[PDB]
Formats: sequence, structure tokens, C-alpha cells
Amino acid sequence: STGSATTTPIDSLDDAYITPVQIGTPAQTLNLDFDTGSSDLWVFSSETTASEVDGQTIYTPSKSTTAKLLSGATWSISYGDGSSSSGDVYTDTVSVGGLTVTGQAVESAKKVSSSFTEDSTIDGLLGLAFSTLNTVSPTQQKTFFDNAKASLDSPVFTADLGYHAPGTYNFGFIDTTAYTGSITYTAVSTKQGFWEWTSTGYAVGSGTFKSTSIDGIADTGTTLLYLPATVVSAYWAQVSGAKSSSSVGGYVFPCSATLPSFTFGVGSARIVIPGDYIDFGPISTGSSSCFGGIQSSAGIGINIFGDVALKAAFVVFNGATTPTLGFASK
Repeated sequence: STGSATTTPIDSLDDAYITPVQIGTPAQTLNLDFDTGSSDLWVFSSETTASEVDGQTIYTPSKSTTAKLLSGATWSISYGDGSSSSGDVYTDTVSVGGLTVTGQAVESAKKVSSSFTEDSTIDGLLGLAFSTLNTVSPTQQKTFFDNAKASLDSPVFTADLGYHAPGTYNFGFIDTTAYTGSITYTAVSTKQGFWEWTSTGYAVGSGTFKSTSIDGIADTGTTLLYLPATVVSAYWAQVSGAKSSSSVGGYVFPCSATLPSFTFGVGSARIVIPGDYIDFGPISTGSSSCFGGIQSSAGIGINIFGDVALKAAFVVFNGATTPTLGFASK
């Protein structure tokens, strides 16, 4: 089997991407944030505290003839941005782009933090990291990908995120029309439960490439590119008037700037992030200070190849017995 679903930016900045997901019988379609940095499929639901729901579509398990309470199971998750959610668990039928899993753990939120409530466009998360990170207790649950894997034509999914445009998540096949040149594959460590890999270095604009190992994660659920402070300083040094602002919480730059590209290495290959991808617009409405898309990972404890980086590539998440990542230009 295979599946193929379109993923759509939630706003004009590509702050996140939503993908429609069918849950239950008859189908209840929710727009979920596919997150390769976490391993829980959780939804706004009929159980979510009413004051914490503001515009999201909810899953109502009592209206699904295939929903079953997973008795005694609870979940609770905290993300890198400080947000959180928790609740109880149902199993139900979940379909993505025509690919169906029966008996998927659907984690029903009883509580969500303010950032979730305030984002009316995201109805929940669908985690695509390794199932070792799943938070369900006392019986850890599998991701949608891990449950689909054995049925897929190939044990892979691919992320093809758009810049200010829709893109695609495919499951079980590699669309050879969706990228240019060849895919470069690179090793993955699953030791922290992430799609963790080592970039071979970087370049700023038309500058020379710096060969240096940068360990980090491929994380579709993180907006920005978070790299070591040395790398990030070298980037923003090429933008007149850019500075790190402790008040704003990262590098800002004059909105009048034209940003340089940023290149990262994948083995001997190179992925180029155009400068425009690094502009996250005014820090507050009408400001002439703009927020940068490349930020320091200092104090986060891991480098994160988030959407800014991934949207410049066609990315293969290879879930074979030995997982690997692939990157192609597009």
C-alpha cells in the first residue's frame, strides 16, 4: 500500500504545515501537524476542556463506530517550545492520503497549553519520530508510520514541504518526479528516538564551504533551523544590521535586507536554502525589525533541521531495519 497527502502552510510565514487525516467511522477529518520530532498522534477532542478549544475541529470518539477506549492508558507530552498536552487514549481507524491503519492509538486531549488553543488551524499532531518516544502509559503505543510500515510497498515516508505553498507527505514510495538529481542518503542514530543525523558542513551565501560535523535532527514540527552559535553568528555577520536580541529571543535583522542563502552538507551533496526562506517577517506587526529563520541551538541541547531547512529539499525518512535519511534538491 501507499498513501499521499497534501500538506499546507498554516499562515503566510510557513510557521507550520497541516495535513488532513481521517479518523474513525464515519470519517472525521482533522488537520494535523505531522511532526518527525515526536511520536504521539494526539487530537483536540470532545474531551478537551471547553475553555481550551477555540476554533479547532474536534474528534468525537462516541460518534465513531470503530473507536475503543484503550482502558487505563494516559498520555502527557511537553515540546521544545514549552507547549504541552495530555489526556486519554482510544484506538480507531486512521487514514492518511488513502493509507489506512486499523487500531491506531489516537490520543484524545483533555488539556492543551495556551499555544495550542491559540492556533485554531492545528487540530492535533501526528508524530513520525521513533515509537520509543511515545508517551502513552502504561503501554507505549506505535506511531502511524510504525503501524503502517509492514503494509507499505517500501518502508519509507517522504516530506516535500513547500515554501509559501503546499507540499506533500508520501508513505510507502519515493516519487522520482518530485526532486532533481539524485537522493543522498546519510546515517541515522535512533538513540534519542529522533531522525538524528550528521551534516557535513555549511556555507553562507556564495562563501566557501566549511567542512564540519553538525549532529542534529530532521524535525518537520519545528519551524526554524537551529544550529551551533558559531555557525549562526557566521551567517548573520553577512547581514548588515543583524543582531541577537535577548528581548526578542533571537537574531533579528532589518526588514530592508536581502538575506544570503545558507547551504548545508549531506555527505558530499549540498542543499541550498534560499535567503528568502530565512525571512520570518516583522517581529511585531508594522515593525521594521524582522525575525531570522536561522537561530542558535545553544541551550536547546540539540541542533534542529526544522522546516526552514527541510522545505529546501525532498526528504526521505527510510524506516528500513537500519533507518537512514535521504536528501535531494528540488
